[PDB]
Amino acid sequence: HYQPAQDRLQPHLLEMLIQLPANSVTKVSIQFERALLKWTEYTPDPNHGFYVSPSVLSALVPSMVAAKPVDWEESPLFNSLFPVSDGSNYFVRLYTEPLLVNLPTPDFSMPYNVICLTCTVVAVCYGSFYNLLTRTFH
Amino acid sequence: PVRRRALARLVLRLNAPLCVLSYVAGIAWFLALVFPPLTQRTYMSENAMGSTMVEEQFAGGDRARAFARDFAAHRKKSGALPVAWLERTMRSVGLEVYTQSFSRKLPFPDETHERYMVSGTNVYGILRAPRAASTESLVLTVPCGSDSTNSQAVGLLLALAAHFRGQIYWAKDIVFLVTEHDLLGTEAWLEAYHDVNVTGMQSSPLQGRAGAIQAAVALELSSDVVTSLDVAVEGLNGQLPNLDLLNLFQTFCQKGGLLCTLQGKLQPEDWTSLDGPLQGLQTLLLMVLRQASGRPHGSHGLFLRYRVEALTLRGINSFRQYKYDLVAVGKALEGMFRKLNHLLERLHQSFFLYLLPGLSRFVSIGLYMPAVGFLLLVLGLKALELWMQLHEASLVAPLLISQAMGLALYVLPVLGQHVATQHFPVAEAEAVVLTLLAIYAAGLALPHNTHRPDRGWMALKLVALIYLALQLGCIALTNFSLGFLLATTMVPTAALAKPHGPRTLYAALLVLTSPAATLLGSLFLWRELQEAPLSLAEGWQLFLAALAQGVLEHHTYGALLFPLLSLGLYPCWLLFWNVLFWK
Amino acid sequence: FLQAPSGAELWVWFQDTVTDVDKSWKELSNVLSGIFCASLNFIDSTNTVTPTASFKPLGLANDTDHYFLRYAVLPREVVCTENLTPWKKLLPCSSKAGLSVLLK
Amino acid sequence: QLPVAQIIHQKPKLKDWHPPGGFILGLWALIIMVFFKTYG
Amino acid sequence: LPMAVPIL
Amino acid sequence: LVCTSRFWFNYRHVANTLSVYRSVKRLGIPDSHIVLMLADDMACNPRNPKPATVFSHKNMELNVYGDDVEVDYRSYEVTVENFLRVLTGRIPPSTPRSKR
Amino acid sequence: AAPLVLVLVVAVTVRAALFRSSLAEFISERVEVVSPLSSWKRVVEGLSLLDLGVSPYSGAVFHETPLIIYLFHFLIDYAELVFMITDALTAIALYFAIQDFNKVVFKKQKLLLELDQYAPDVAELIRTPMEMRYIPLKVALFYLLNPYTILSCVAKSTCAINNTLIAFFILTTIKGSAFLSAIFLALATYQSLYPLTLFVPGLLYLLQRQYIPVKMKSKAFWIFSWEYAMMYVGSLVVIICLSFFLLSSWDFIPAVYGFILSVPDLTPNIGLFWYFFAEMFEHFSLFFVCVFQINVFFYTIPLAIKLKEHPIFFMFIQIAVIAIFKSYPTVGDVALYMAFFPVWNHLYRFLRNIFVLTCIIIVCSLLFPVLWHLWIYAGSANSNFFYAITLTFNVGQILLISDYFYAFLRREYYLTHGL
Ligand SMILES: CCCCCC/C=C\C=C/CCCCCCCC(=O)O[C@H](COC(=O)CCCCCCCCCCCCCCC)COP(=O)(O)O[C@@H]1[C@H](OC(=O)CCCCCCCCCCCCCCC)[C@H](O)[C@@H](O)[C@H](O)[C@H]1O[C@H]1O[C@H](CO)[C@@H](O[C@H]2O[C@H](CO)[C@@H](O)[C@H](O)[C@@H]2OP(=O)(O)OCCN)[C@H](O)[C@H]1N
Ligand SMILES: C[C@@H]1CC[C@@]2(OC1)O[C@H]1[C@@H](O)[C@H]3[C@@H]4CC[C@H]5C[C@@H](O[C@@H]6O[C@H](CO)[C@H](O[C@@H]7O[C@H](CO)[C@@H](O)[C@H](O[C@@H]8OC[C@@H](O)[C@H](O)[C@H]8O)[C@H]7O[C@@H]7O[C@H](CO)[C@H](O)[C@H](O[C@@H]8O[C@H](CO)[C@@H](O)[C@H](O)[C@H]8O)[C@H]7O)[C@H](O)[C@H]6O)[C@H](O)C[C@]5(C)[C@H]4CC[C@]3(C)[C@H]1[C@@H]2C
Ligand SMILES: CCCCCCCCCCCCCCCCCC(=O)O[C@H](COC(=O)CCCCCCCCCCCCCCC)COP(=O)(O)OCC[N+](C)(C)C
Ligand SMILES: CCCCCCCC/C=C\CCCCCCCC(=O)OC[C@H](COP(=O)(O)OCCN)OC(=O)CCCCCCC/C=C\CCCCCCCC
Ligand SMILES: CCCCCCCCCCCCCCCCCC(=O)O[C@H](COC(=O)CCCCCCCCCCCCCCC)COP(=O)(O)OCCN
Ligand SMILES: CC(C)CCC[C@@H](C)[C@H]1CC[C@H]2[C@@H]3CC=C4C[C@@H](OC(=O)CCC(=O)O)CC[C@]4(C)[C@H]3CC[C@]12C
Ligand SMILES: CC(C)CCC[C@@H](C)[C@H]1CC[C@H]2[C@@H]3CC=C4C[C@@H](OC(=O)CCC(=O)O)CC[C@]4(C)[C@H]3CC[C@]12C
Ligand SMILES: CC(C)CCC[C@@H](C)[C@H]1CC[C@H]2[C@@H]3CC=C4C[C@@H](OC(=O)CCC(=O)O)CC[C@]4(C)[C@H]3CC[C@]12C
Ligand SMILES: CC(C)CCC[C@@H](C)[C@H]1CC[C@H]2[C@@H]3CC=C4C[C@@H](O)CC[C@]4(C)[C@H]3CC[C@]12C
Ligand SMILES: [Ca+2]
Repeated sequence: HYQPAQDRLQPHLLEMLIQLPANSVTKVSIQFERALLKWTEYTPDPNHGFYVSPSVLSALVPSMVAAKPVDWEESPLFNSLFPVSDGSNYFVRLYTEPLLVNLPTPDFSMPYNVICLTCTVVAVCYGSFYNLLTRTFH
Repeated sequence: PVRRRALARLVLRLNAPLCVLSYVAGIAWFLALVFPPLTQRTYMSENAMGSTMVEEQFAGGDRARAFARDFAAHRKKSGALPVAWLERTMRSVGLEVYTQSFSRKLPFPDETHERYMVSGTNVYGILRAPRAASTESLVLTVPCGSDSTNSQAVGLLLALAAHFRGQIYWAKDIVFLVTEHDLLGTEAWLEAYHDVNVTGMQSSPLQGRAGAIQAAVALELSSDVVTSLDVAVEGLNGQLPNLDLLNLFQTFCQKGGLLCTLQGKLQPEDWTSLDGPLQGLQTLLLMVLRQASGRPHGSHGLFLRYRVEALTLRGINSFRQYKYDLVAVGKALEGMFRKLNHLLERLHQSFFLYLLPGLSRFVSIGLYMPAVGFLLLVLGLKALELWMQLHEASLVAPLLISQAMGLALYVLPVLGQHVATQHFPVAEAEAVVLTLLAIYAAGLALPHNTHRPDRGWMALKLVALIYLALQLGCIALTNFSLGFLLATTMVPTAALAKPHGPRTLYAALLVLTSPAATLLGSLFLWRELQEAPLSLAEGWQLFLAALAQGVLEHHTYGALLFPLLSLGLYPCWLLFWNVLFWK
Repeated sequence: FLQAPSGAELWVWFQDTVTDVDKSWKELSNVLSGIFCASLNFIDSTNTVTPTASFKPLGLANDTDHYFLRYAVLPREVVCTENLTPWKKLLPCSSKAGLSVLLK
Repeated sequence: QLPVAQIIHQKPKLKDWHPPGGFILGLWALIIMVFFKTYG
Repeated sequence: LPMAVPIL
Repeated sequence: LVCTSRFWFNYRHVANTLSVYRSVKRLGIPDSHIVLMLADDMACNPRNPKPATVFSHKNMELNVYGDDVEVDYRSYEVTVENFLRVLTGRIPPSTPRSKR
Repeated sequence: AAPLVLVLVVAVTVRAALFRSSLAEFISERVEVVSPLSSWKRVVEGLSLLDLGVSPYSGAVFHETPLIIYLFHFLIDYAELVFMITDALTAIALYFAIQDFNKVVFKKQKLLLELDQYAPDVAELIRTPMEMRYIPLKVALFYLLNPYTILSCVAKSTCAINNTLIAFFILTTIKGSAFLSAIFLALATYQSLYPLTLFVPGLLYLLQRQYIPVKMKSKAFWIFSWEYAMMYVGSLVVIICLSFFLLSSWDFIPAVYGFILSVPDLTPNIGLFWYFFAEMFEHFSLFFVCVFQINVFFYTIPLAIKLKEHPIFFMFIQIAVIAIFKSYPTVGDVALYMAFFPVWNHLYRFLRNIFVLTCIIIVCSLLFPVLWHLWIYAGSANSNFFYAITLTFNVGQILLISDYFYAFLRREYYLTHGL
């Protein structure tokens, strides 16, 4: 199941069910591209980076020994956190570590020089065209 | 208008003296950079490290010694890196240990290091920050060769790890790395760490990582005592680290009163008299030549590729009476790493493009760029003059032949090294160099001119001047030293090529400033600055060695000097040679 | 026995009589931020998901429609004594008896 | 916790996408209607 | 200023 | 009580705020009538040689963070705008009681 | 005959050689060569999303029209052949159009001679059959061997198809068919929004070919204009309604035309919008986006007042303006109007400051990749270097176009009044 992101609205979501072969290692990979944000959308320390949240892994892991049914009012509290469906497996939920990623940044010091320079270029074009279209050779 | 039809005439009337004036101006500007107005003093500029203080408490000298003695004996017995001993010892001090295997095939046998097909293993151990997650990491590495050196560096590394393991205040992970061959192991480890196949080296996949690397330090030490510490900063393709790292090292050198040096030269406390400028010029020239070469002068140079600030430290014992023990070096490293812990962001606020007349003096880009701007002005003036006279085909063959010769120079030498060996009695390694020389010489004898006016050679010269100016400026942006050196050797002779006049003189001047003569002159200058002179035959041998090293380093590390010269700069000089001998 | 990610996480199952889940989710996060002295008001639509096969109920359940489930994680939240003071305030003996005397 | 078969069957199987036939008919009818003006 | 100096 | 600093080398401002909080609590003002805003965390910063402590003098005989402490505004919710909202009462409708 | 075939063979050989080298992947990712509206990777991403059951327009990565989806759905395997075919097609169309235009020009210039409306001493300004012989072959060569076009082809950018559609519009217009002209203009407006400005020049050329006078008190003029406009608008309506039925949604419309008009993505390019709107005060953003997108449509009317009798030069100027002032520009858009320079090189004697402008454009072209590298991989530079280079490039383009316009007017004055 895949849900695509929308800028400033919602994140990506990816959910997969994979069968892992015995005595092996499996790799999952996907490519991404970094974005340039507006100068007002960065944190007070913008050269630190952003965090990707840890990922979740859930599985039913095989057991060395078979377990008997248990009553929750007579068992230790650390044995009654997850309901047990079968006596030959047990449920686990693992979390990975977070990741730190950097983005390209703009210049936070000059929001006002940019306006002047770009408007100057547009004005150059306007002046050339007006002078050429309005006047006449003498 | 007549305003700008009155300036052009003046430029045409005074073109000859203006070029001389601007060339002299550029040379004088480069010679003025070691004097106080352009040269500043270094300062910290980062408050994360400037506003804090560190109290060292390291005390493990005997342990470092014993570790070194046990490491040396085991390596003697094994004949190579003792891996089981390192793993067991690393586990005994309390790290997470890992290994990696690597191998590659070299383009041709190497005489300097005596390797053809190389295989080895790297051992690294990780210290995890107790009160954080694995998001950032610092690296401390010791590169080992096959020359039975750096045992004391390994001992100091292990003692420092044993001291660091018992603290709570680490905000980043620390990696302790020992590599198999000097710079091939480091390259293999970095490529496996970032999961990129930049060079083609093979390896086993890594099982342990520690986050994003922020900074790294490499240590070389082959004696129990030291008389001084030496630092290296230049990396591959002329890239530099942030100046704050060097300021930090220098800040931990005065606290422990240790003799620090840059380029192997000691600097005065202050410019007491006119004796200072000579030493400043010597240091600046050595830095310029090293940055022009583009070689990784240590393990730290390969780290500059991944935007990681890297520093190399070498200890010297040189018969001076005053000696420093290992505890002082350990304390200095402890202070440096403790102050690197206090950073809250990436290093991003000092200088990334700079020159160093001394360990505590610097020049920034906006002060030294005019030296190359002035010579580009000469090229522009000559091109403007050519355009004027041209306004007051026959080009296809020169252009195509020149580029074809450049491509032949780039591609042929490594291939066709077995055919030459079979047909003629030469060893493999020197065959590549001889093919390079043969193609270089064959470029000069113009083949199409065997077959049997003003506008043709004027247009050719205009095109060549524009092309050279483009390349010069682009090269300067990548590496200032390389561009400045090439400009100061090639501008005046390219500005004087004319088919009519003293052609013998012009040919003699064109031959002596080709990209191949520049290298010989630079080698002689490098030997003269080191205070170790050279003779003719020794210089020729060193020249051949340099050519072989250049090709091999382009193949193994990704250095760009060989492709730049052979593919871009040789054909332009050929075009000027075509201009001189038009038909 | 039990594991958690770095920072703060929160997942909630709502009752089927709830009409608007997003409004109630926002109000609940704002209310919890006052009790536990954490910055849970930074939970918004850009860091909230609706899992389709994960995070099933841990108690007595009749039907499992994931329309009524929300989940969020803030990976840079800090846990210090300011978080432990409200936590110990909700215990009945309140750090003055039993095993609670060991929490320093 | 983690019912595998139900999770597998909670989604319809993935079939490859194909352009609808009406769109094809419309395209080619339009093109030939244009062709019959300039040629006949 | 660049736009309205030429026009009106 | 408001601290408007950042990073780890600005330890002093946080220490001052903590001292004021300790005094006012010792003299009787309840924790529900104190609005404490701290811009950065120095007690459980990973650089701290002594976790969960903030000291005023180098003898290390008085910890001003204390065993009992509650902070209303964390590192990223301290801003000029929020301080002005708290003072003027023009706060977003869903804000809880403890933070006004 | 043989020269055109030889030129085509050389161009195809160069493209095929560059497709097989180790630089194709490097070329395919340049920010100067691809855009959020042209990248090939976004094409394959949309096709994959369709096979996962998700609408391609439900995300933020895919901004292509449904017709591109249809075409590449049927020809994903033969991708590298399609672009070679399209480049050859646009070159051939330009060749034949220029041939016909030269015939008209010489015939029109010859007719004036006997009406003796030219000054007595104006010769060496007269066109001669020996100089117009190789203009079309040159035009084809300038398009095909431009490095910008080769770079666009190897990257498989969609801009090539747009250029082909524009070239076919020109060919059908000069050959005198209004129905095909309206169809091709509609197909060009469907892909990108700005080509609607080329409506006026083509109408003027068609009216001039019919010998219909252009006056406010004329009857044939209004009837012809009404018929042409109706055909164009109907073409657009039918294409849009047909596009609805591919996926049974109207979602492509905000994804394409809203994206073009509103400029939400701030990826760097060679244009003038990205850094301006990454450094903007939020109070004035709406006003500035409105101004900077009116600027493109601004010049059509006064240019049509001045250049009423010269529709093709008018077309050339309009295409250059579109290339300079669009929201997401690429070098493939730049190559199209540079292909027209040989047509206007008889104006060389009245050109001023051509040398410096050419040198500046050439320098900026090489300075784009080096500064991109120093900013993004070395970390030794910042975005101000790149912004300065973009500013210089656009200024040089504007100056060059103004120079050509001045030279045209000066030659007209000398023709009428005497040298
Ligand atoms: C030919 C006709 C041309 C037509 C128009 C001209 C257009 C381009 C040509 C020339 C440039 C003009 C426009 C350039 C403006 C922007 C570019 C610039 O100047 O930046 C510098 C780029 O370098 C170059 O320009 C040249 C390099 C190569 C390009 C070649 C040029 C074109 C060549 C093409 C053709 C050549 C040959 C062809 C012929 C054949 C980079 O320098 P830097 O970043 O260090 O400096 C900036 C900045 O400097 C300026 O921009 C100058 C100001 C005016 C410039 C405009 C020029 C006027 C007229 C030009 C005439 C041209 C001809 C026209 C007539 C036809 C500026 O001063 C500072 O404001 C800026 O910030 C500074 O950056 C740095 O400064 C701060 C301090 O370090 C720092 O701020 C942070 O740190 C402070 C702490 O002290 C804090 O207080 C701040 O808040 C701040 O935040 P912080 O906390 O640090 O957070 C950090 C998180 N990252 C900045 O960080 C720092 N970056
Ligand atoms: C001929 C052809 C044509 C083309 C060409 O040649 C060929 O022409 C050439 C020529 O044309 C060149 C230009 C010439 C003019 C040049 C100007 C130059 O700027 C000036 O450069 C000076 C260099 O000494 C000063 O900048 C200092 O540079 C040091 C590094 O070299 C910094 O180390 C220091 O900042 C430090 O900051 C921390 C503290 O330790 C200190 O403050 C200070 O050591 C800077 O100085 C600071 O620079 C800041 C930014 O400008 C402020 O100005 C600040 O001001 C202080 O502010 C305090 C607060 O009020 C006040 O109390 C105090 O008095 C002030 O001093 C000032 O300290 C000065 O400053 C700054 O302007 C710019 O870099 C490059 C420049 C454009 C050149 C670029 C390249 C060219 C085009 C060449 C080009 C190839
Ligand atoms: C033929 C002549 C060639 C010359 C080329 C034309 C150059 C003209 C413009 C030069 C100056 C630009 C405007 C100044 C704004 C910068 C403001 C500033 O402070 O920029 C400074 C000047 O730096 C530059 O950008 C240097 C100028 C580089 C210009 C490029 C010249 C190379 C040639 C390229 C062309 C190739 C081919 C050409 C030949 C045909 C940077 O200041 P410093 O770094 O010390 O200190 C600030 C750093 N800090 C502390 C903030 C981190
Ligand atoms: C050539 C012009 C541009 C490049 C400028 C060159 C820089 C200056 C040259 C010497 C300064 C170097 C100082 C620091 C570097 C290391 C110093 C050093 O150890 O020796 C210099 C060191 C030689 O080391 P060895 O001889 O192996 O070691 C002997 C014992 N040490 O020099 C180098 O390796 C420099 C790199 C060589 C340059 C080659 C680059 C291109 C190679 C092919 C050329 C292309 C075709 C053109 C010529 C072909 C026909 C001849
Ligand atoms: C890798 C990307 C970068 C490479 C560049 C790719 C495209 C960029 C160039 C775009 C072209 C811009 C303008 C070119 C010509 C426009 C005007 C024109 O064609 O004028 C001609 C003249 O224009 C010029 O050629 C003047 C420009 C100055 C000369 C150019 C010299 C520099 C050549 C390149 C040297 C360095 C190459 C390095 C490789 C990058 C007139 O010729 P004519 O019709 O024969 O007139 C004579 C009448 N009997
Ligand atoms: C680099 C450009 C300027 C082209 C030519 C310069 C260099 C490439 C080379 C070419 C000839 C070389 C010179 C040839 C001979 C000598 C004599 C040599 O003198 C000796 O020590 C030899 C014994 C003696 O004469 O006493 C010192 C180096 C020097 C100046 C060499 C220095 C480097 C030079 C100038
Ligand atoms: C393009 C790059 C390589 C710039 C280098 C400029 C060249 C002109 C350099 C390269 C080698 C240099 C030579 C290296 C060694 C010497 C010997 C030196 O003689 C001494 O040993 C000085 C002591 C004395 O006898 O007083 C005089 C300068 C000279 C010829 C140098 C002159 C300048 C040279 C030719
Ligand atoms: C011949 C037709 C095209 C009319 C003449 C052109 C201009 C008068 C109009 C036509 C389309 C208009 C654009 C259509 C859509 C938008 C998006 C719109 O974006 C938003 O409102 C979103 C928020 C923001 O970014 O401010 C800003 C104005 C703008 C660029 C409009 C500016 C004015 C334009 C260029
Ligand atoms: C889908 C792509 C290939 C386009 C194919 C050609 C399109 C543009 C054709 C197919 C049918 C055509 C239309 C058929 C009939 C009319 C009515 C006439 O009074 C004006 C033109 C107009 C409105 C045509 C415009 C062009 C048109 C829409
Ligand atoms: Ca409170």
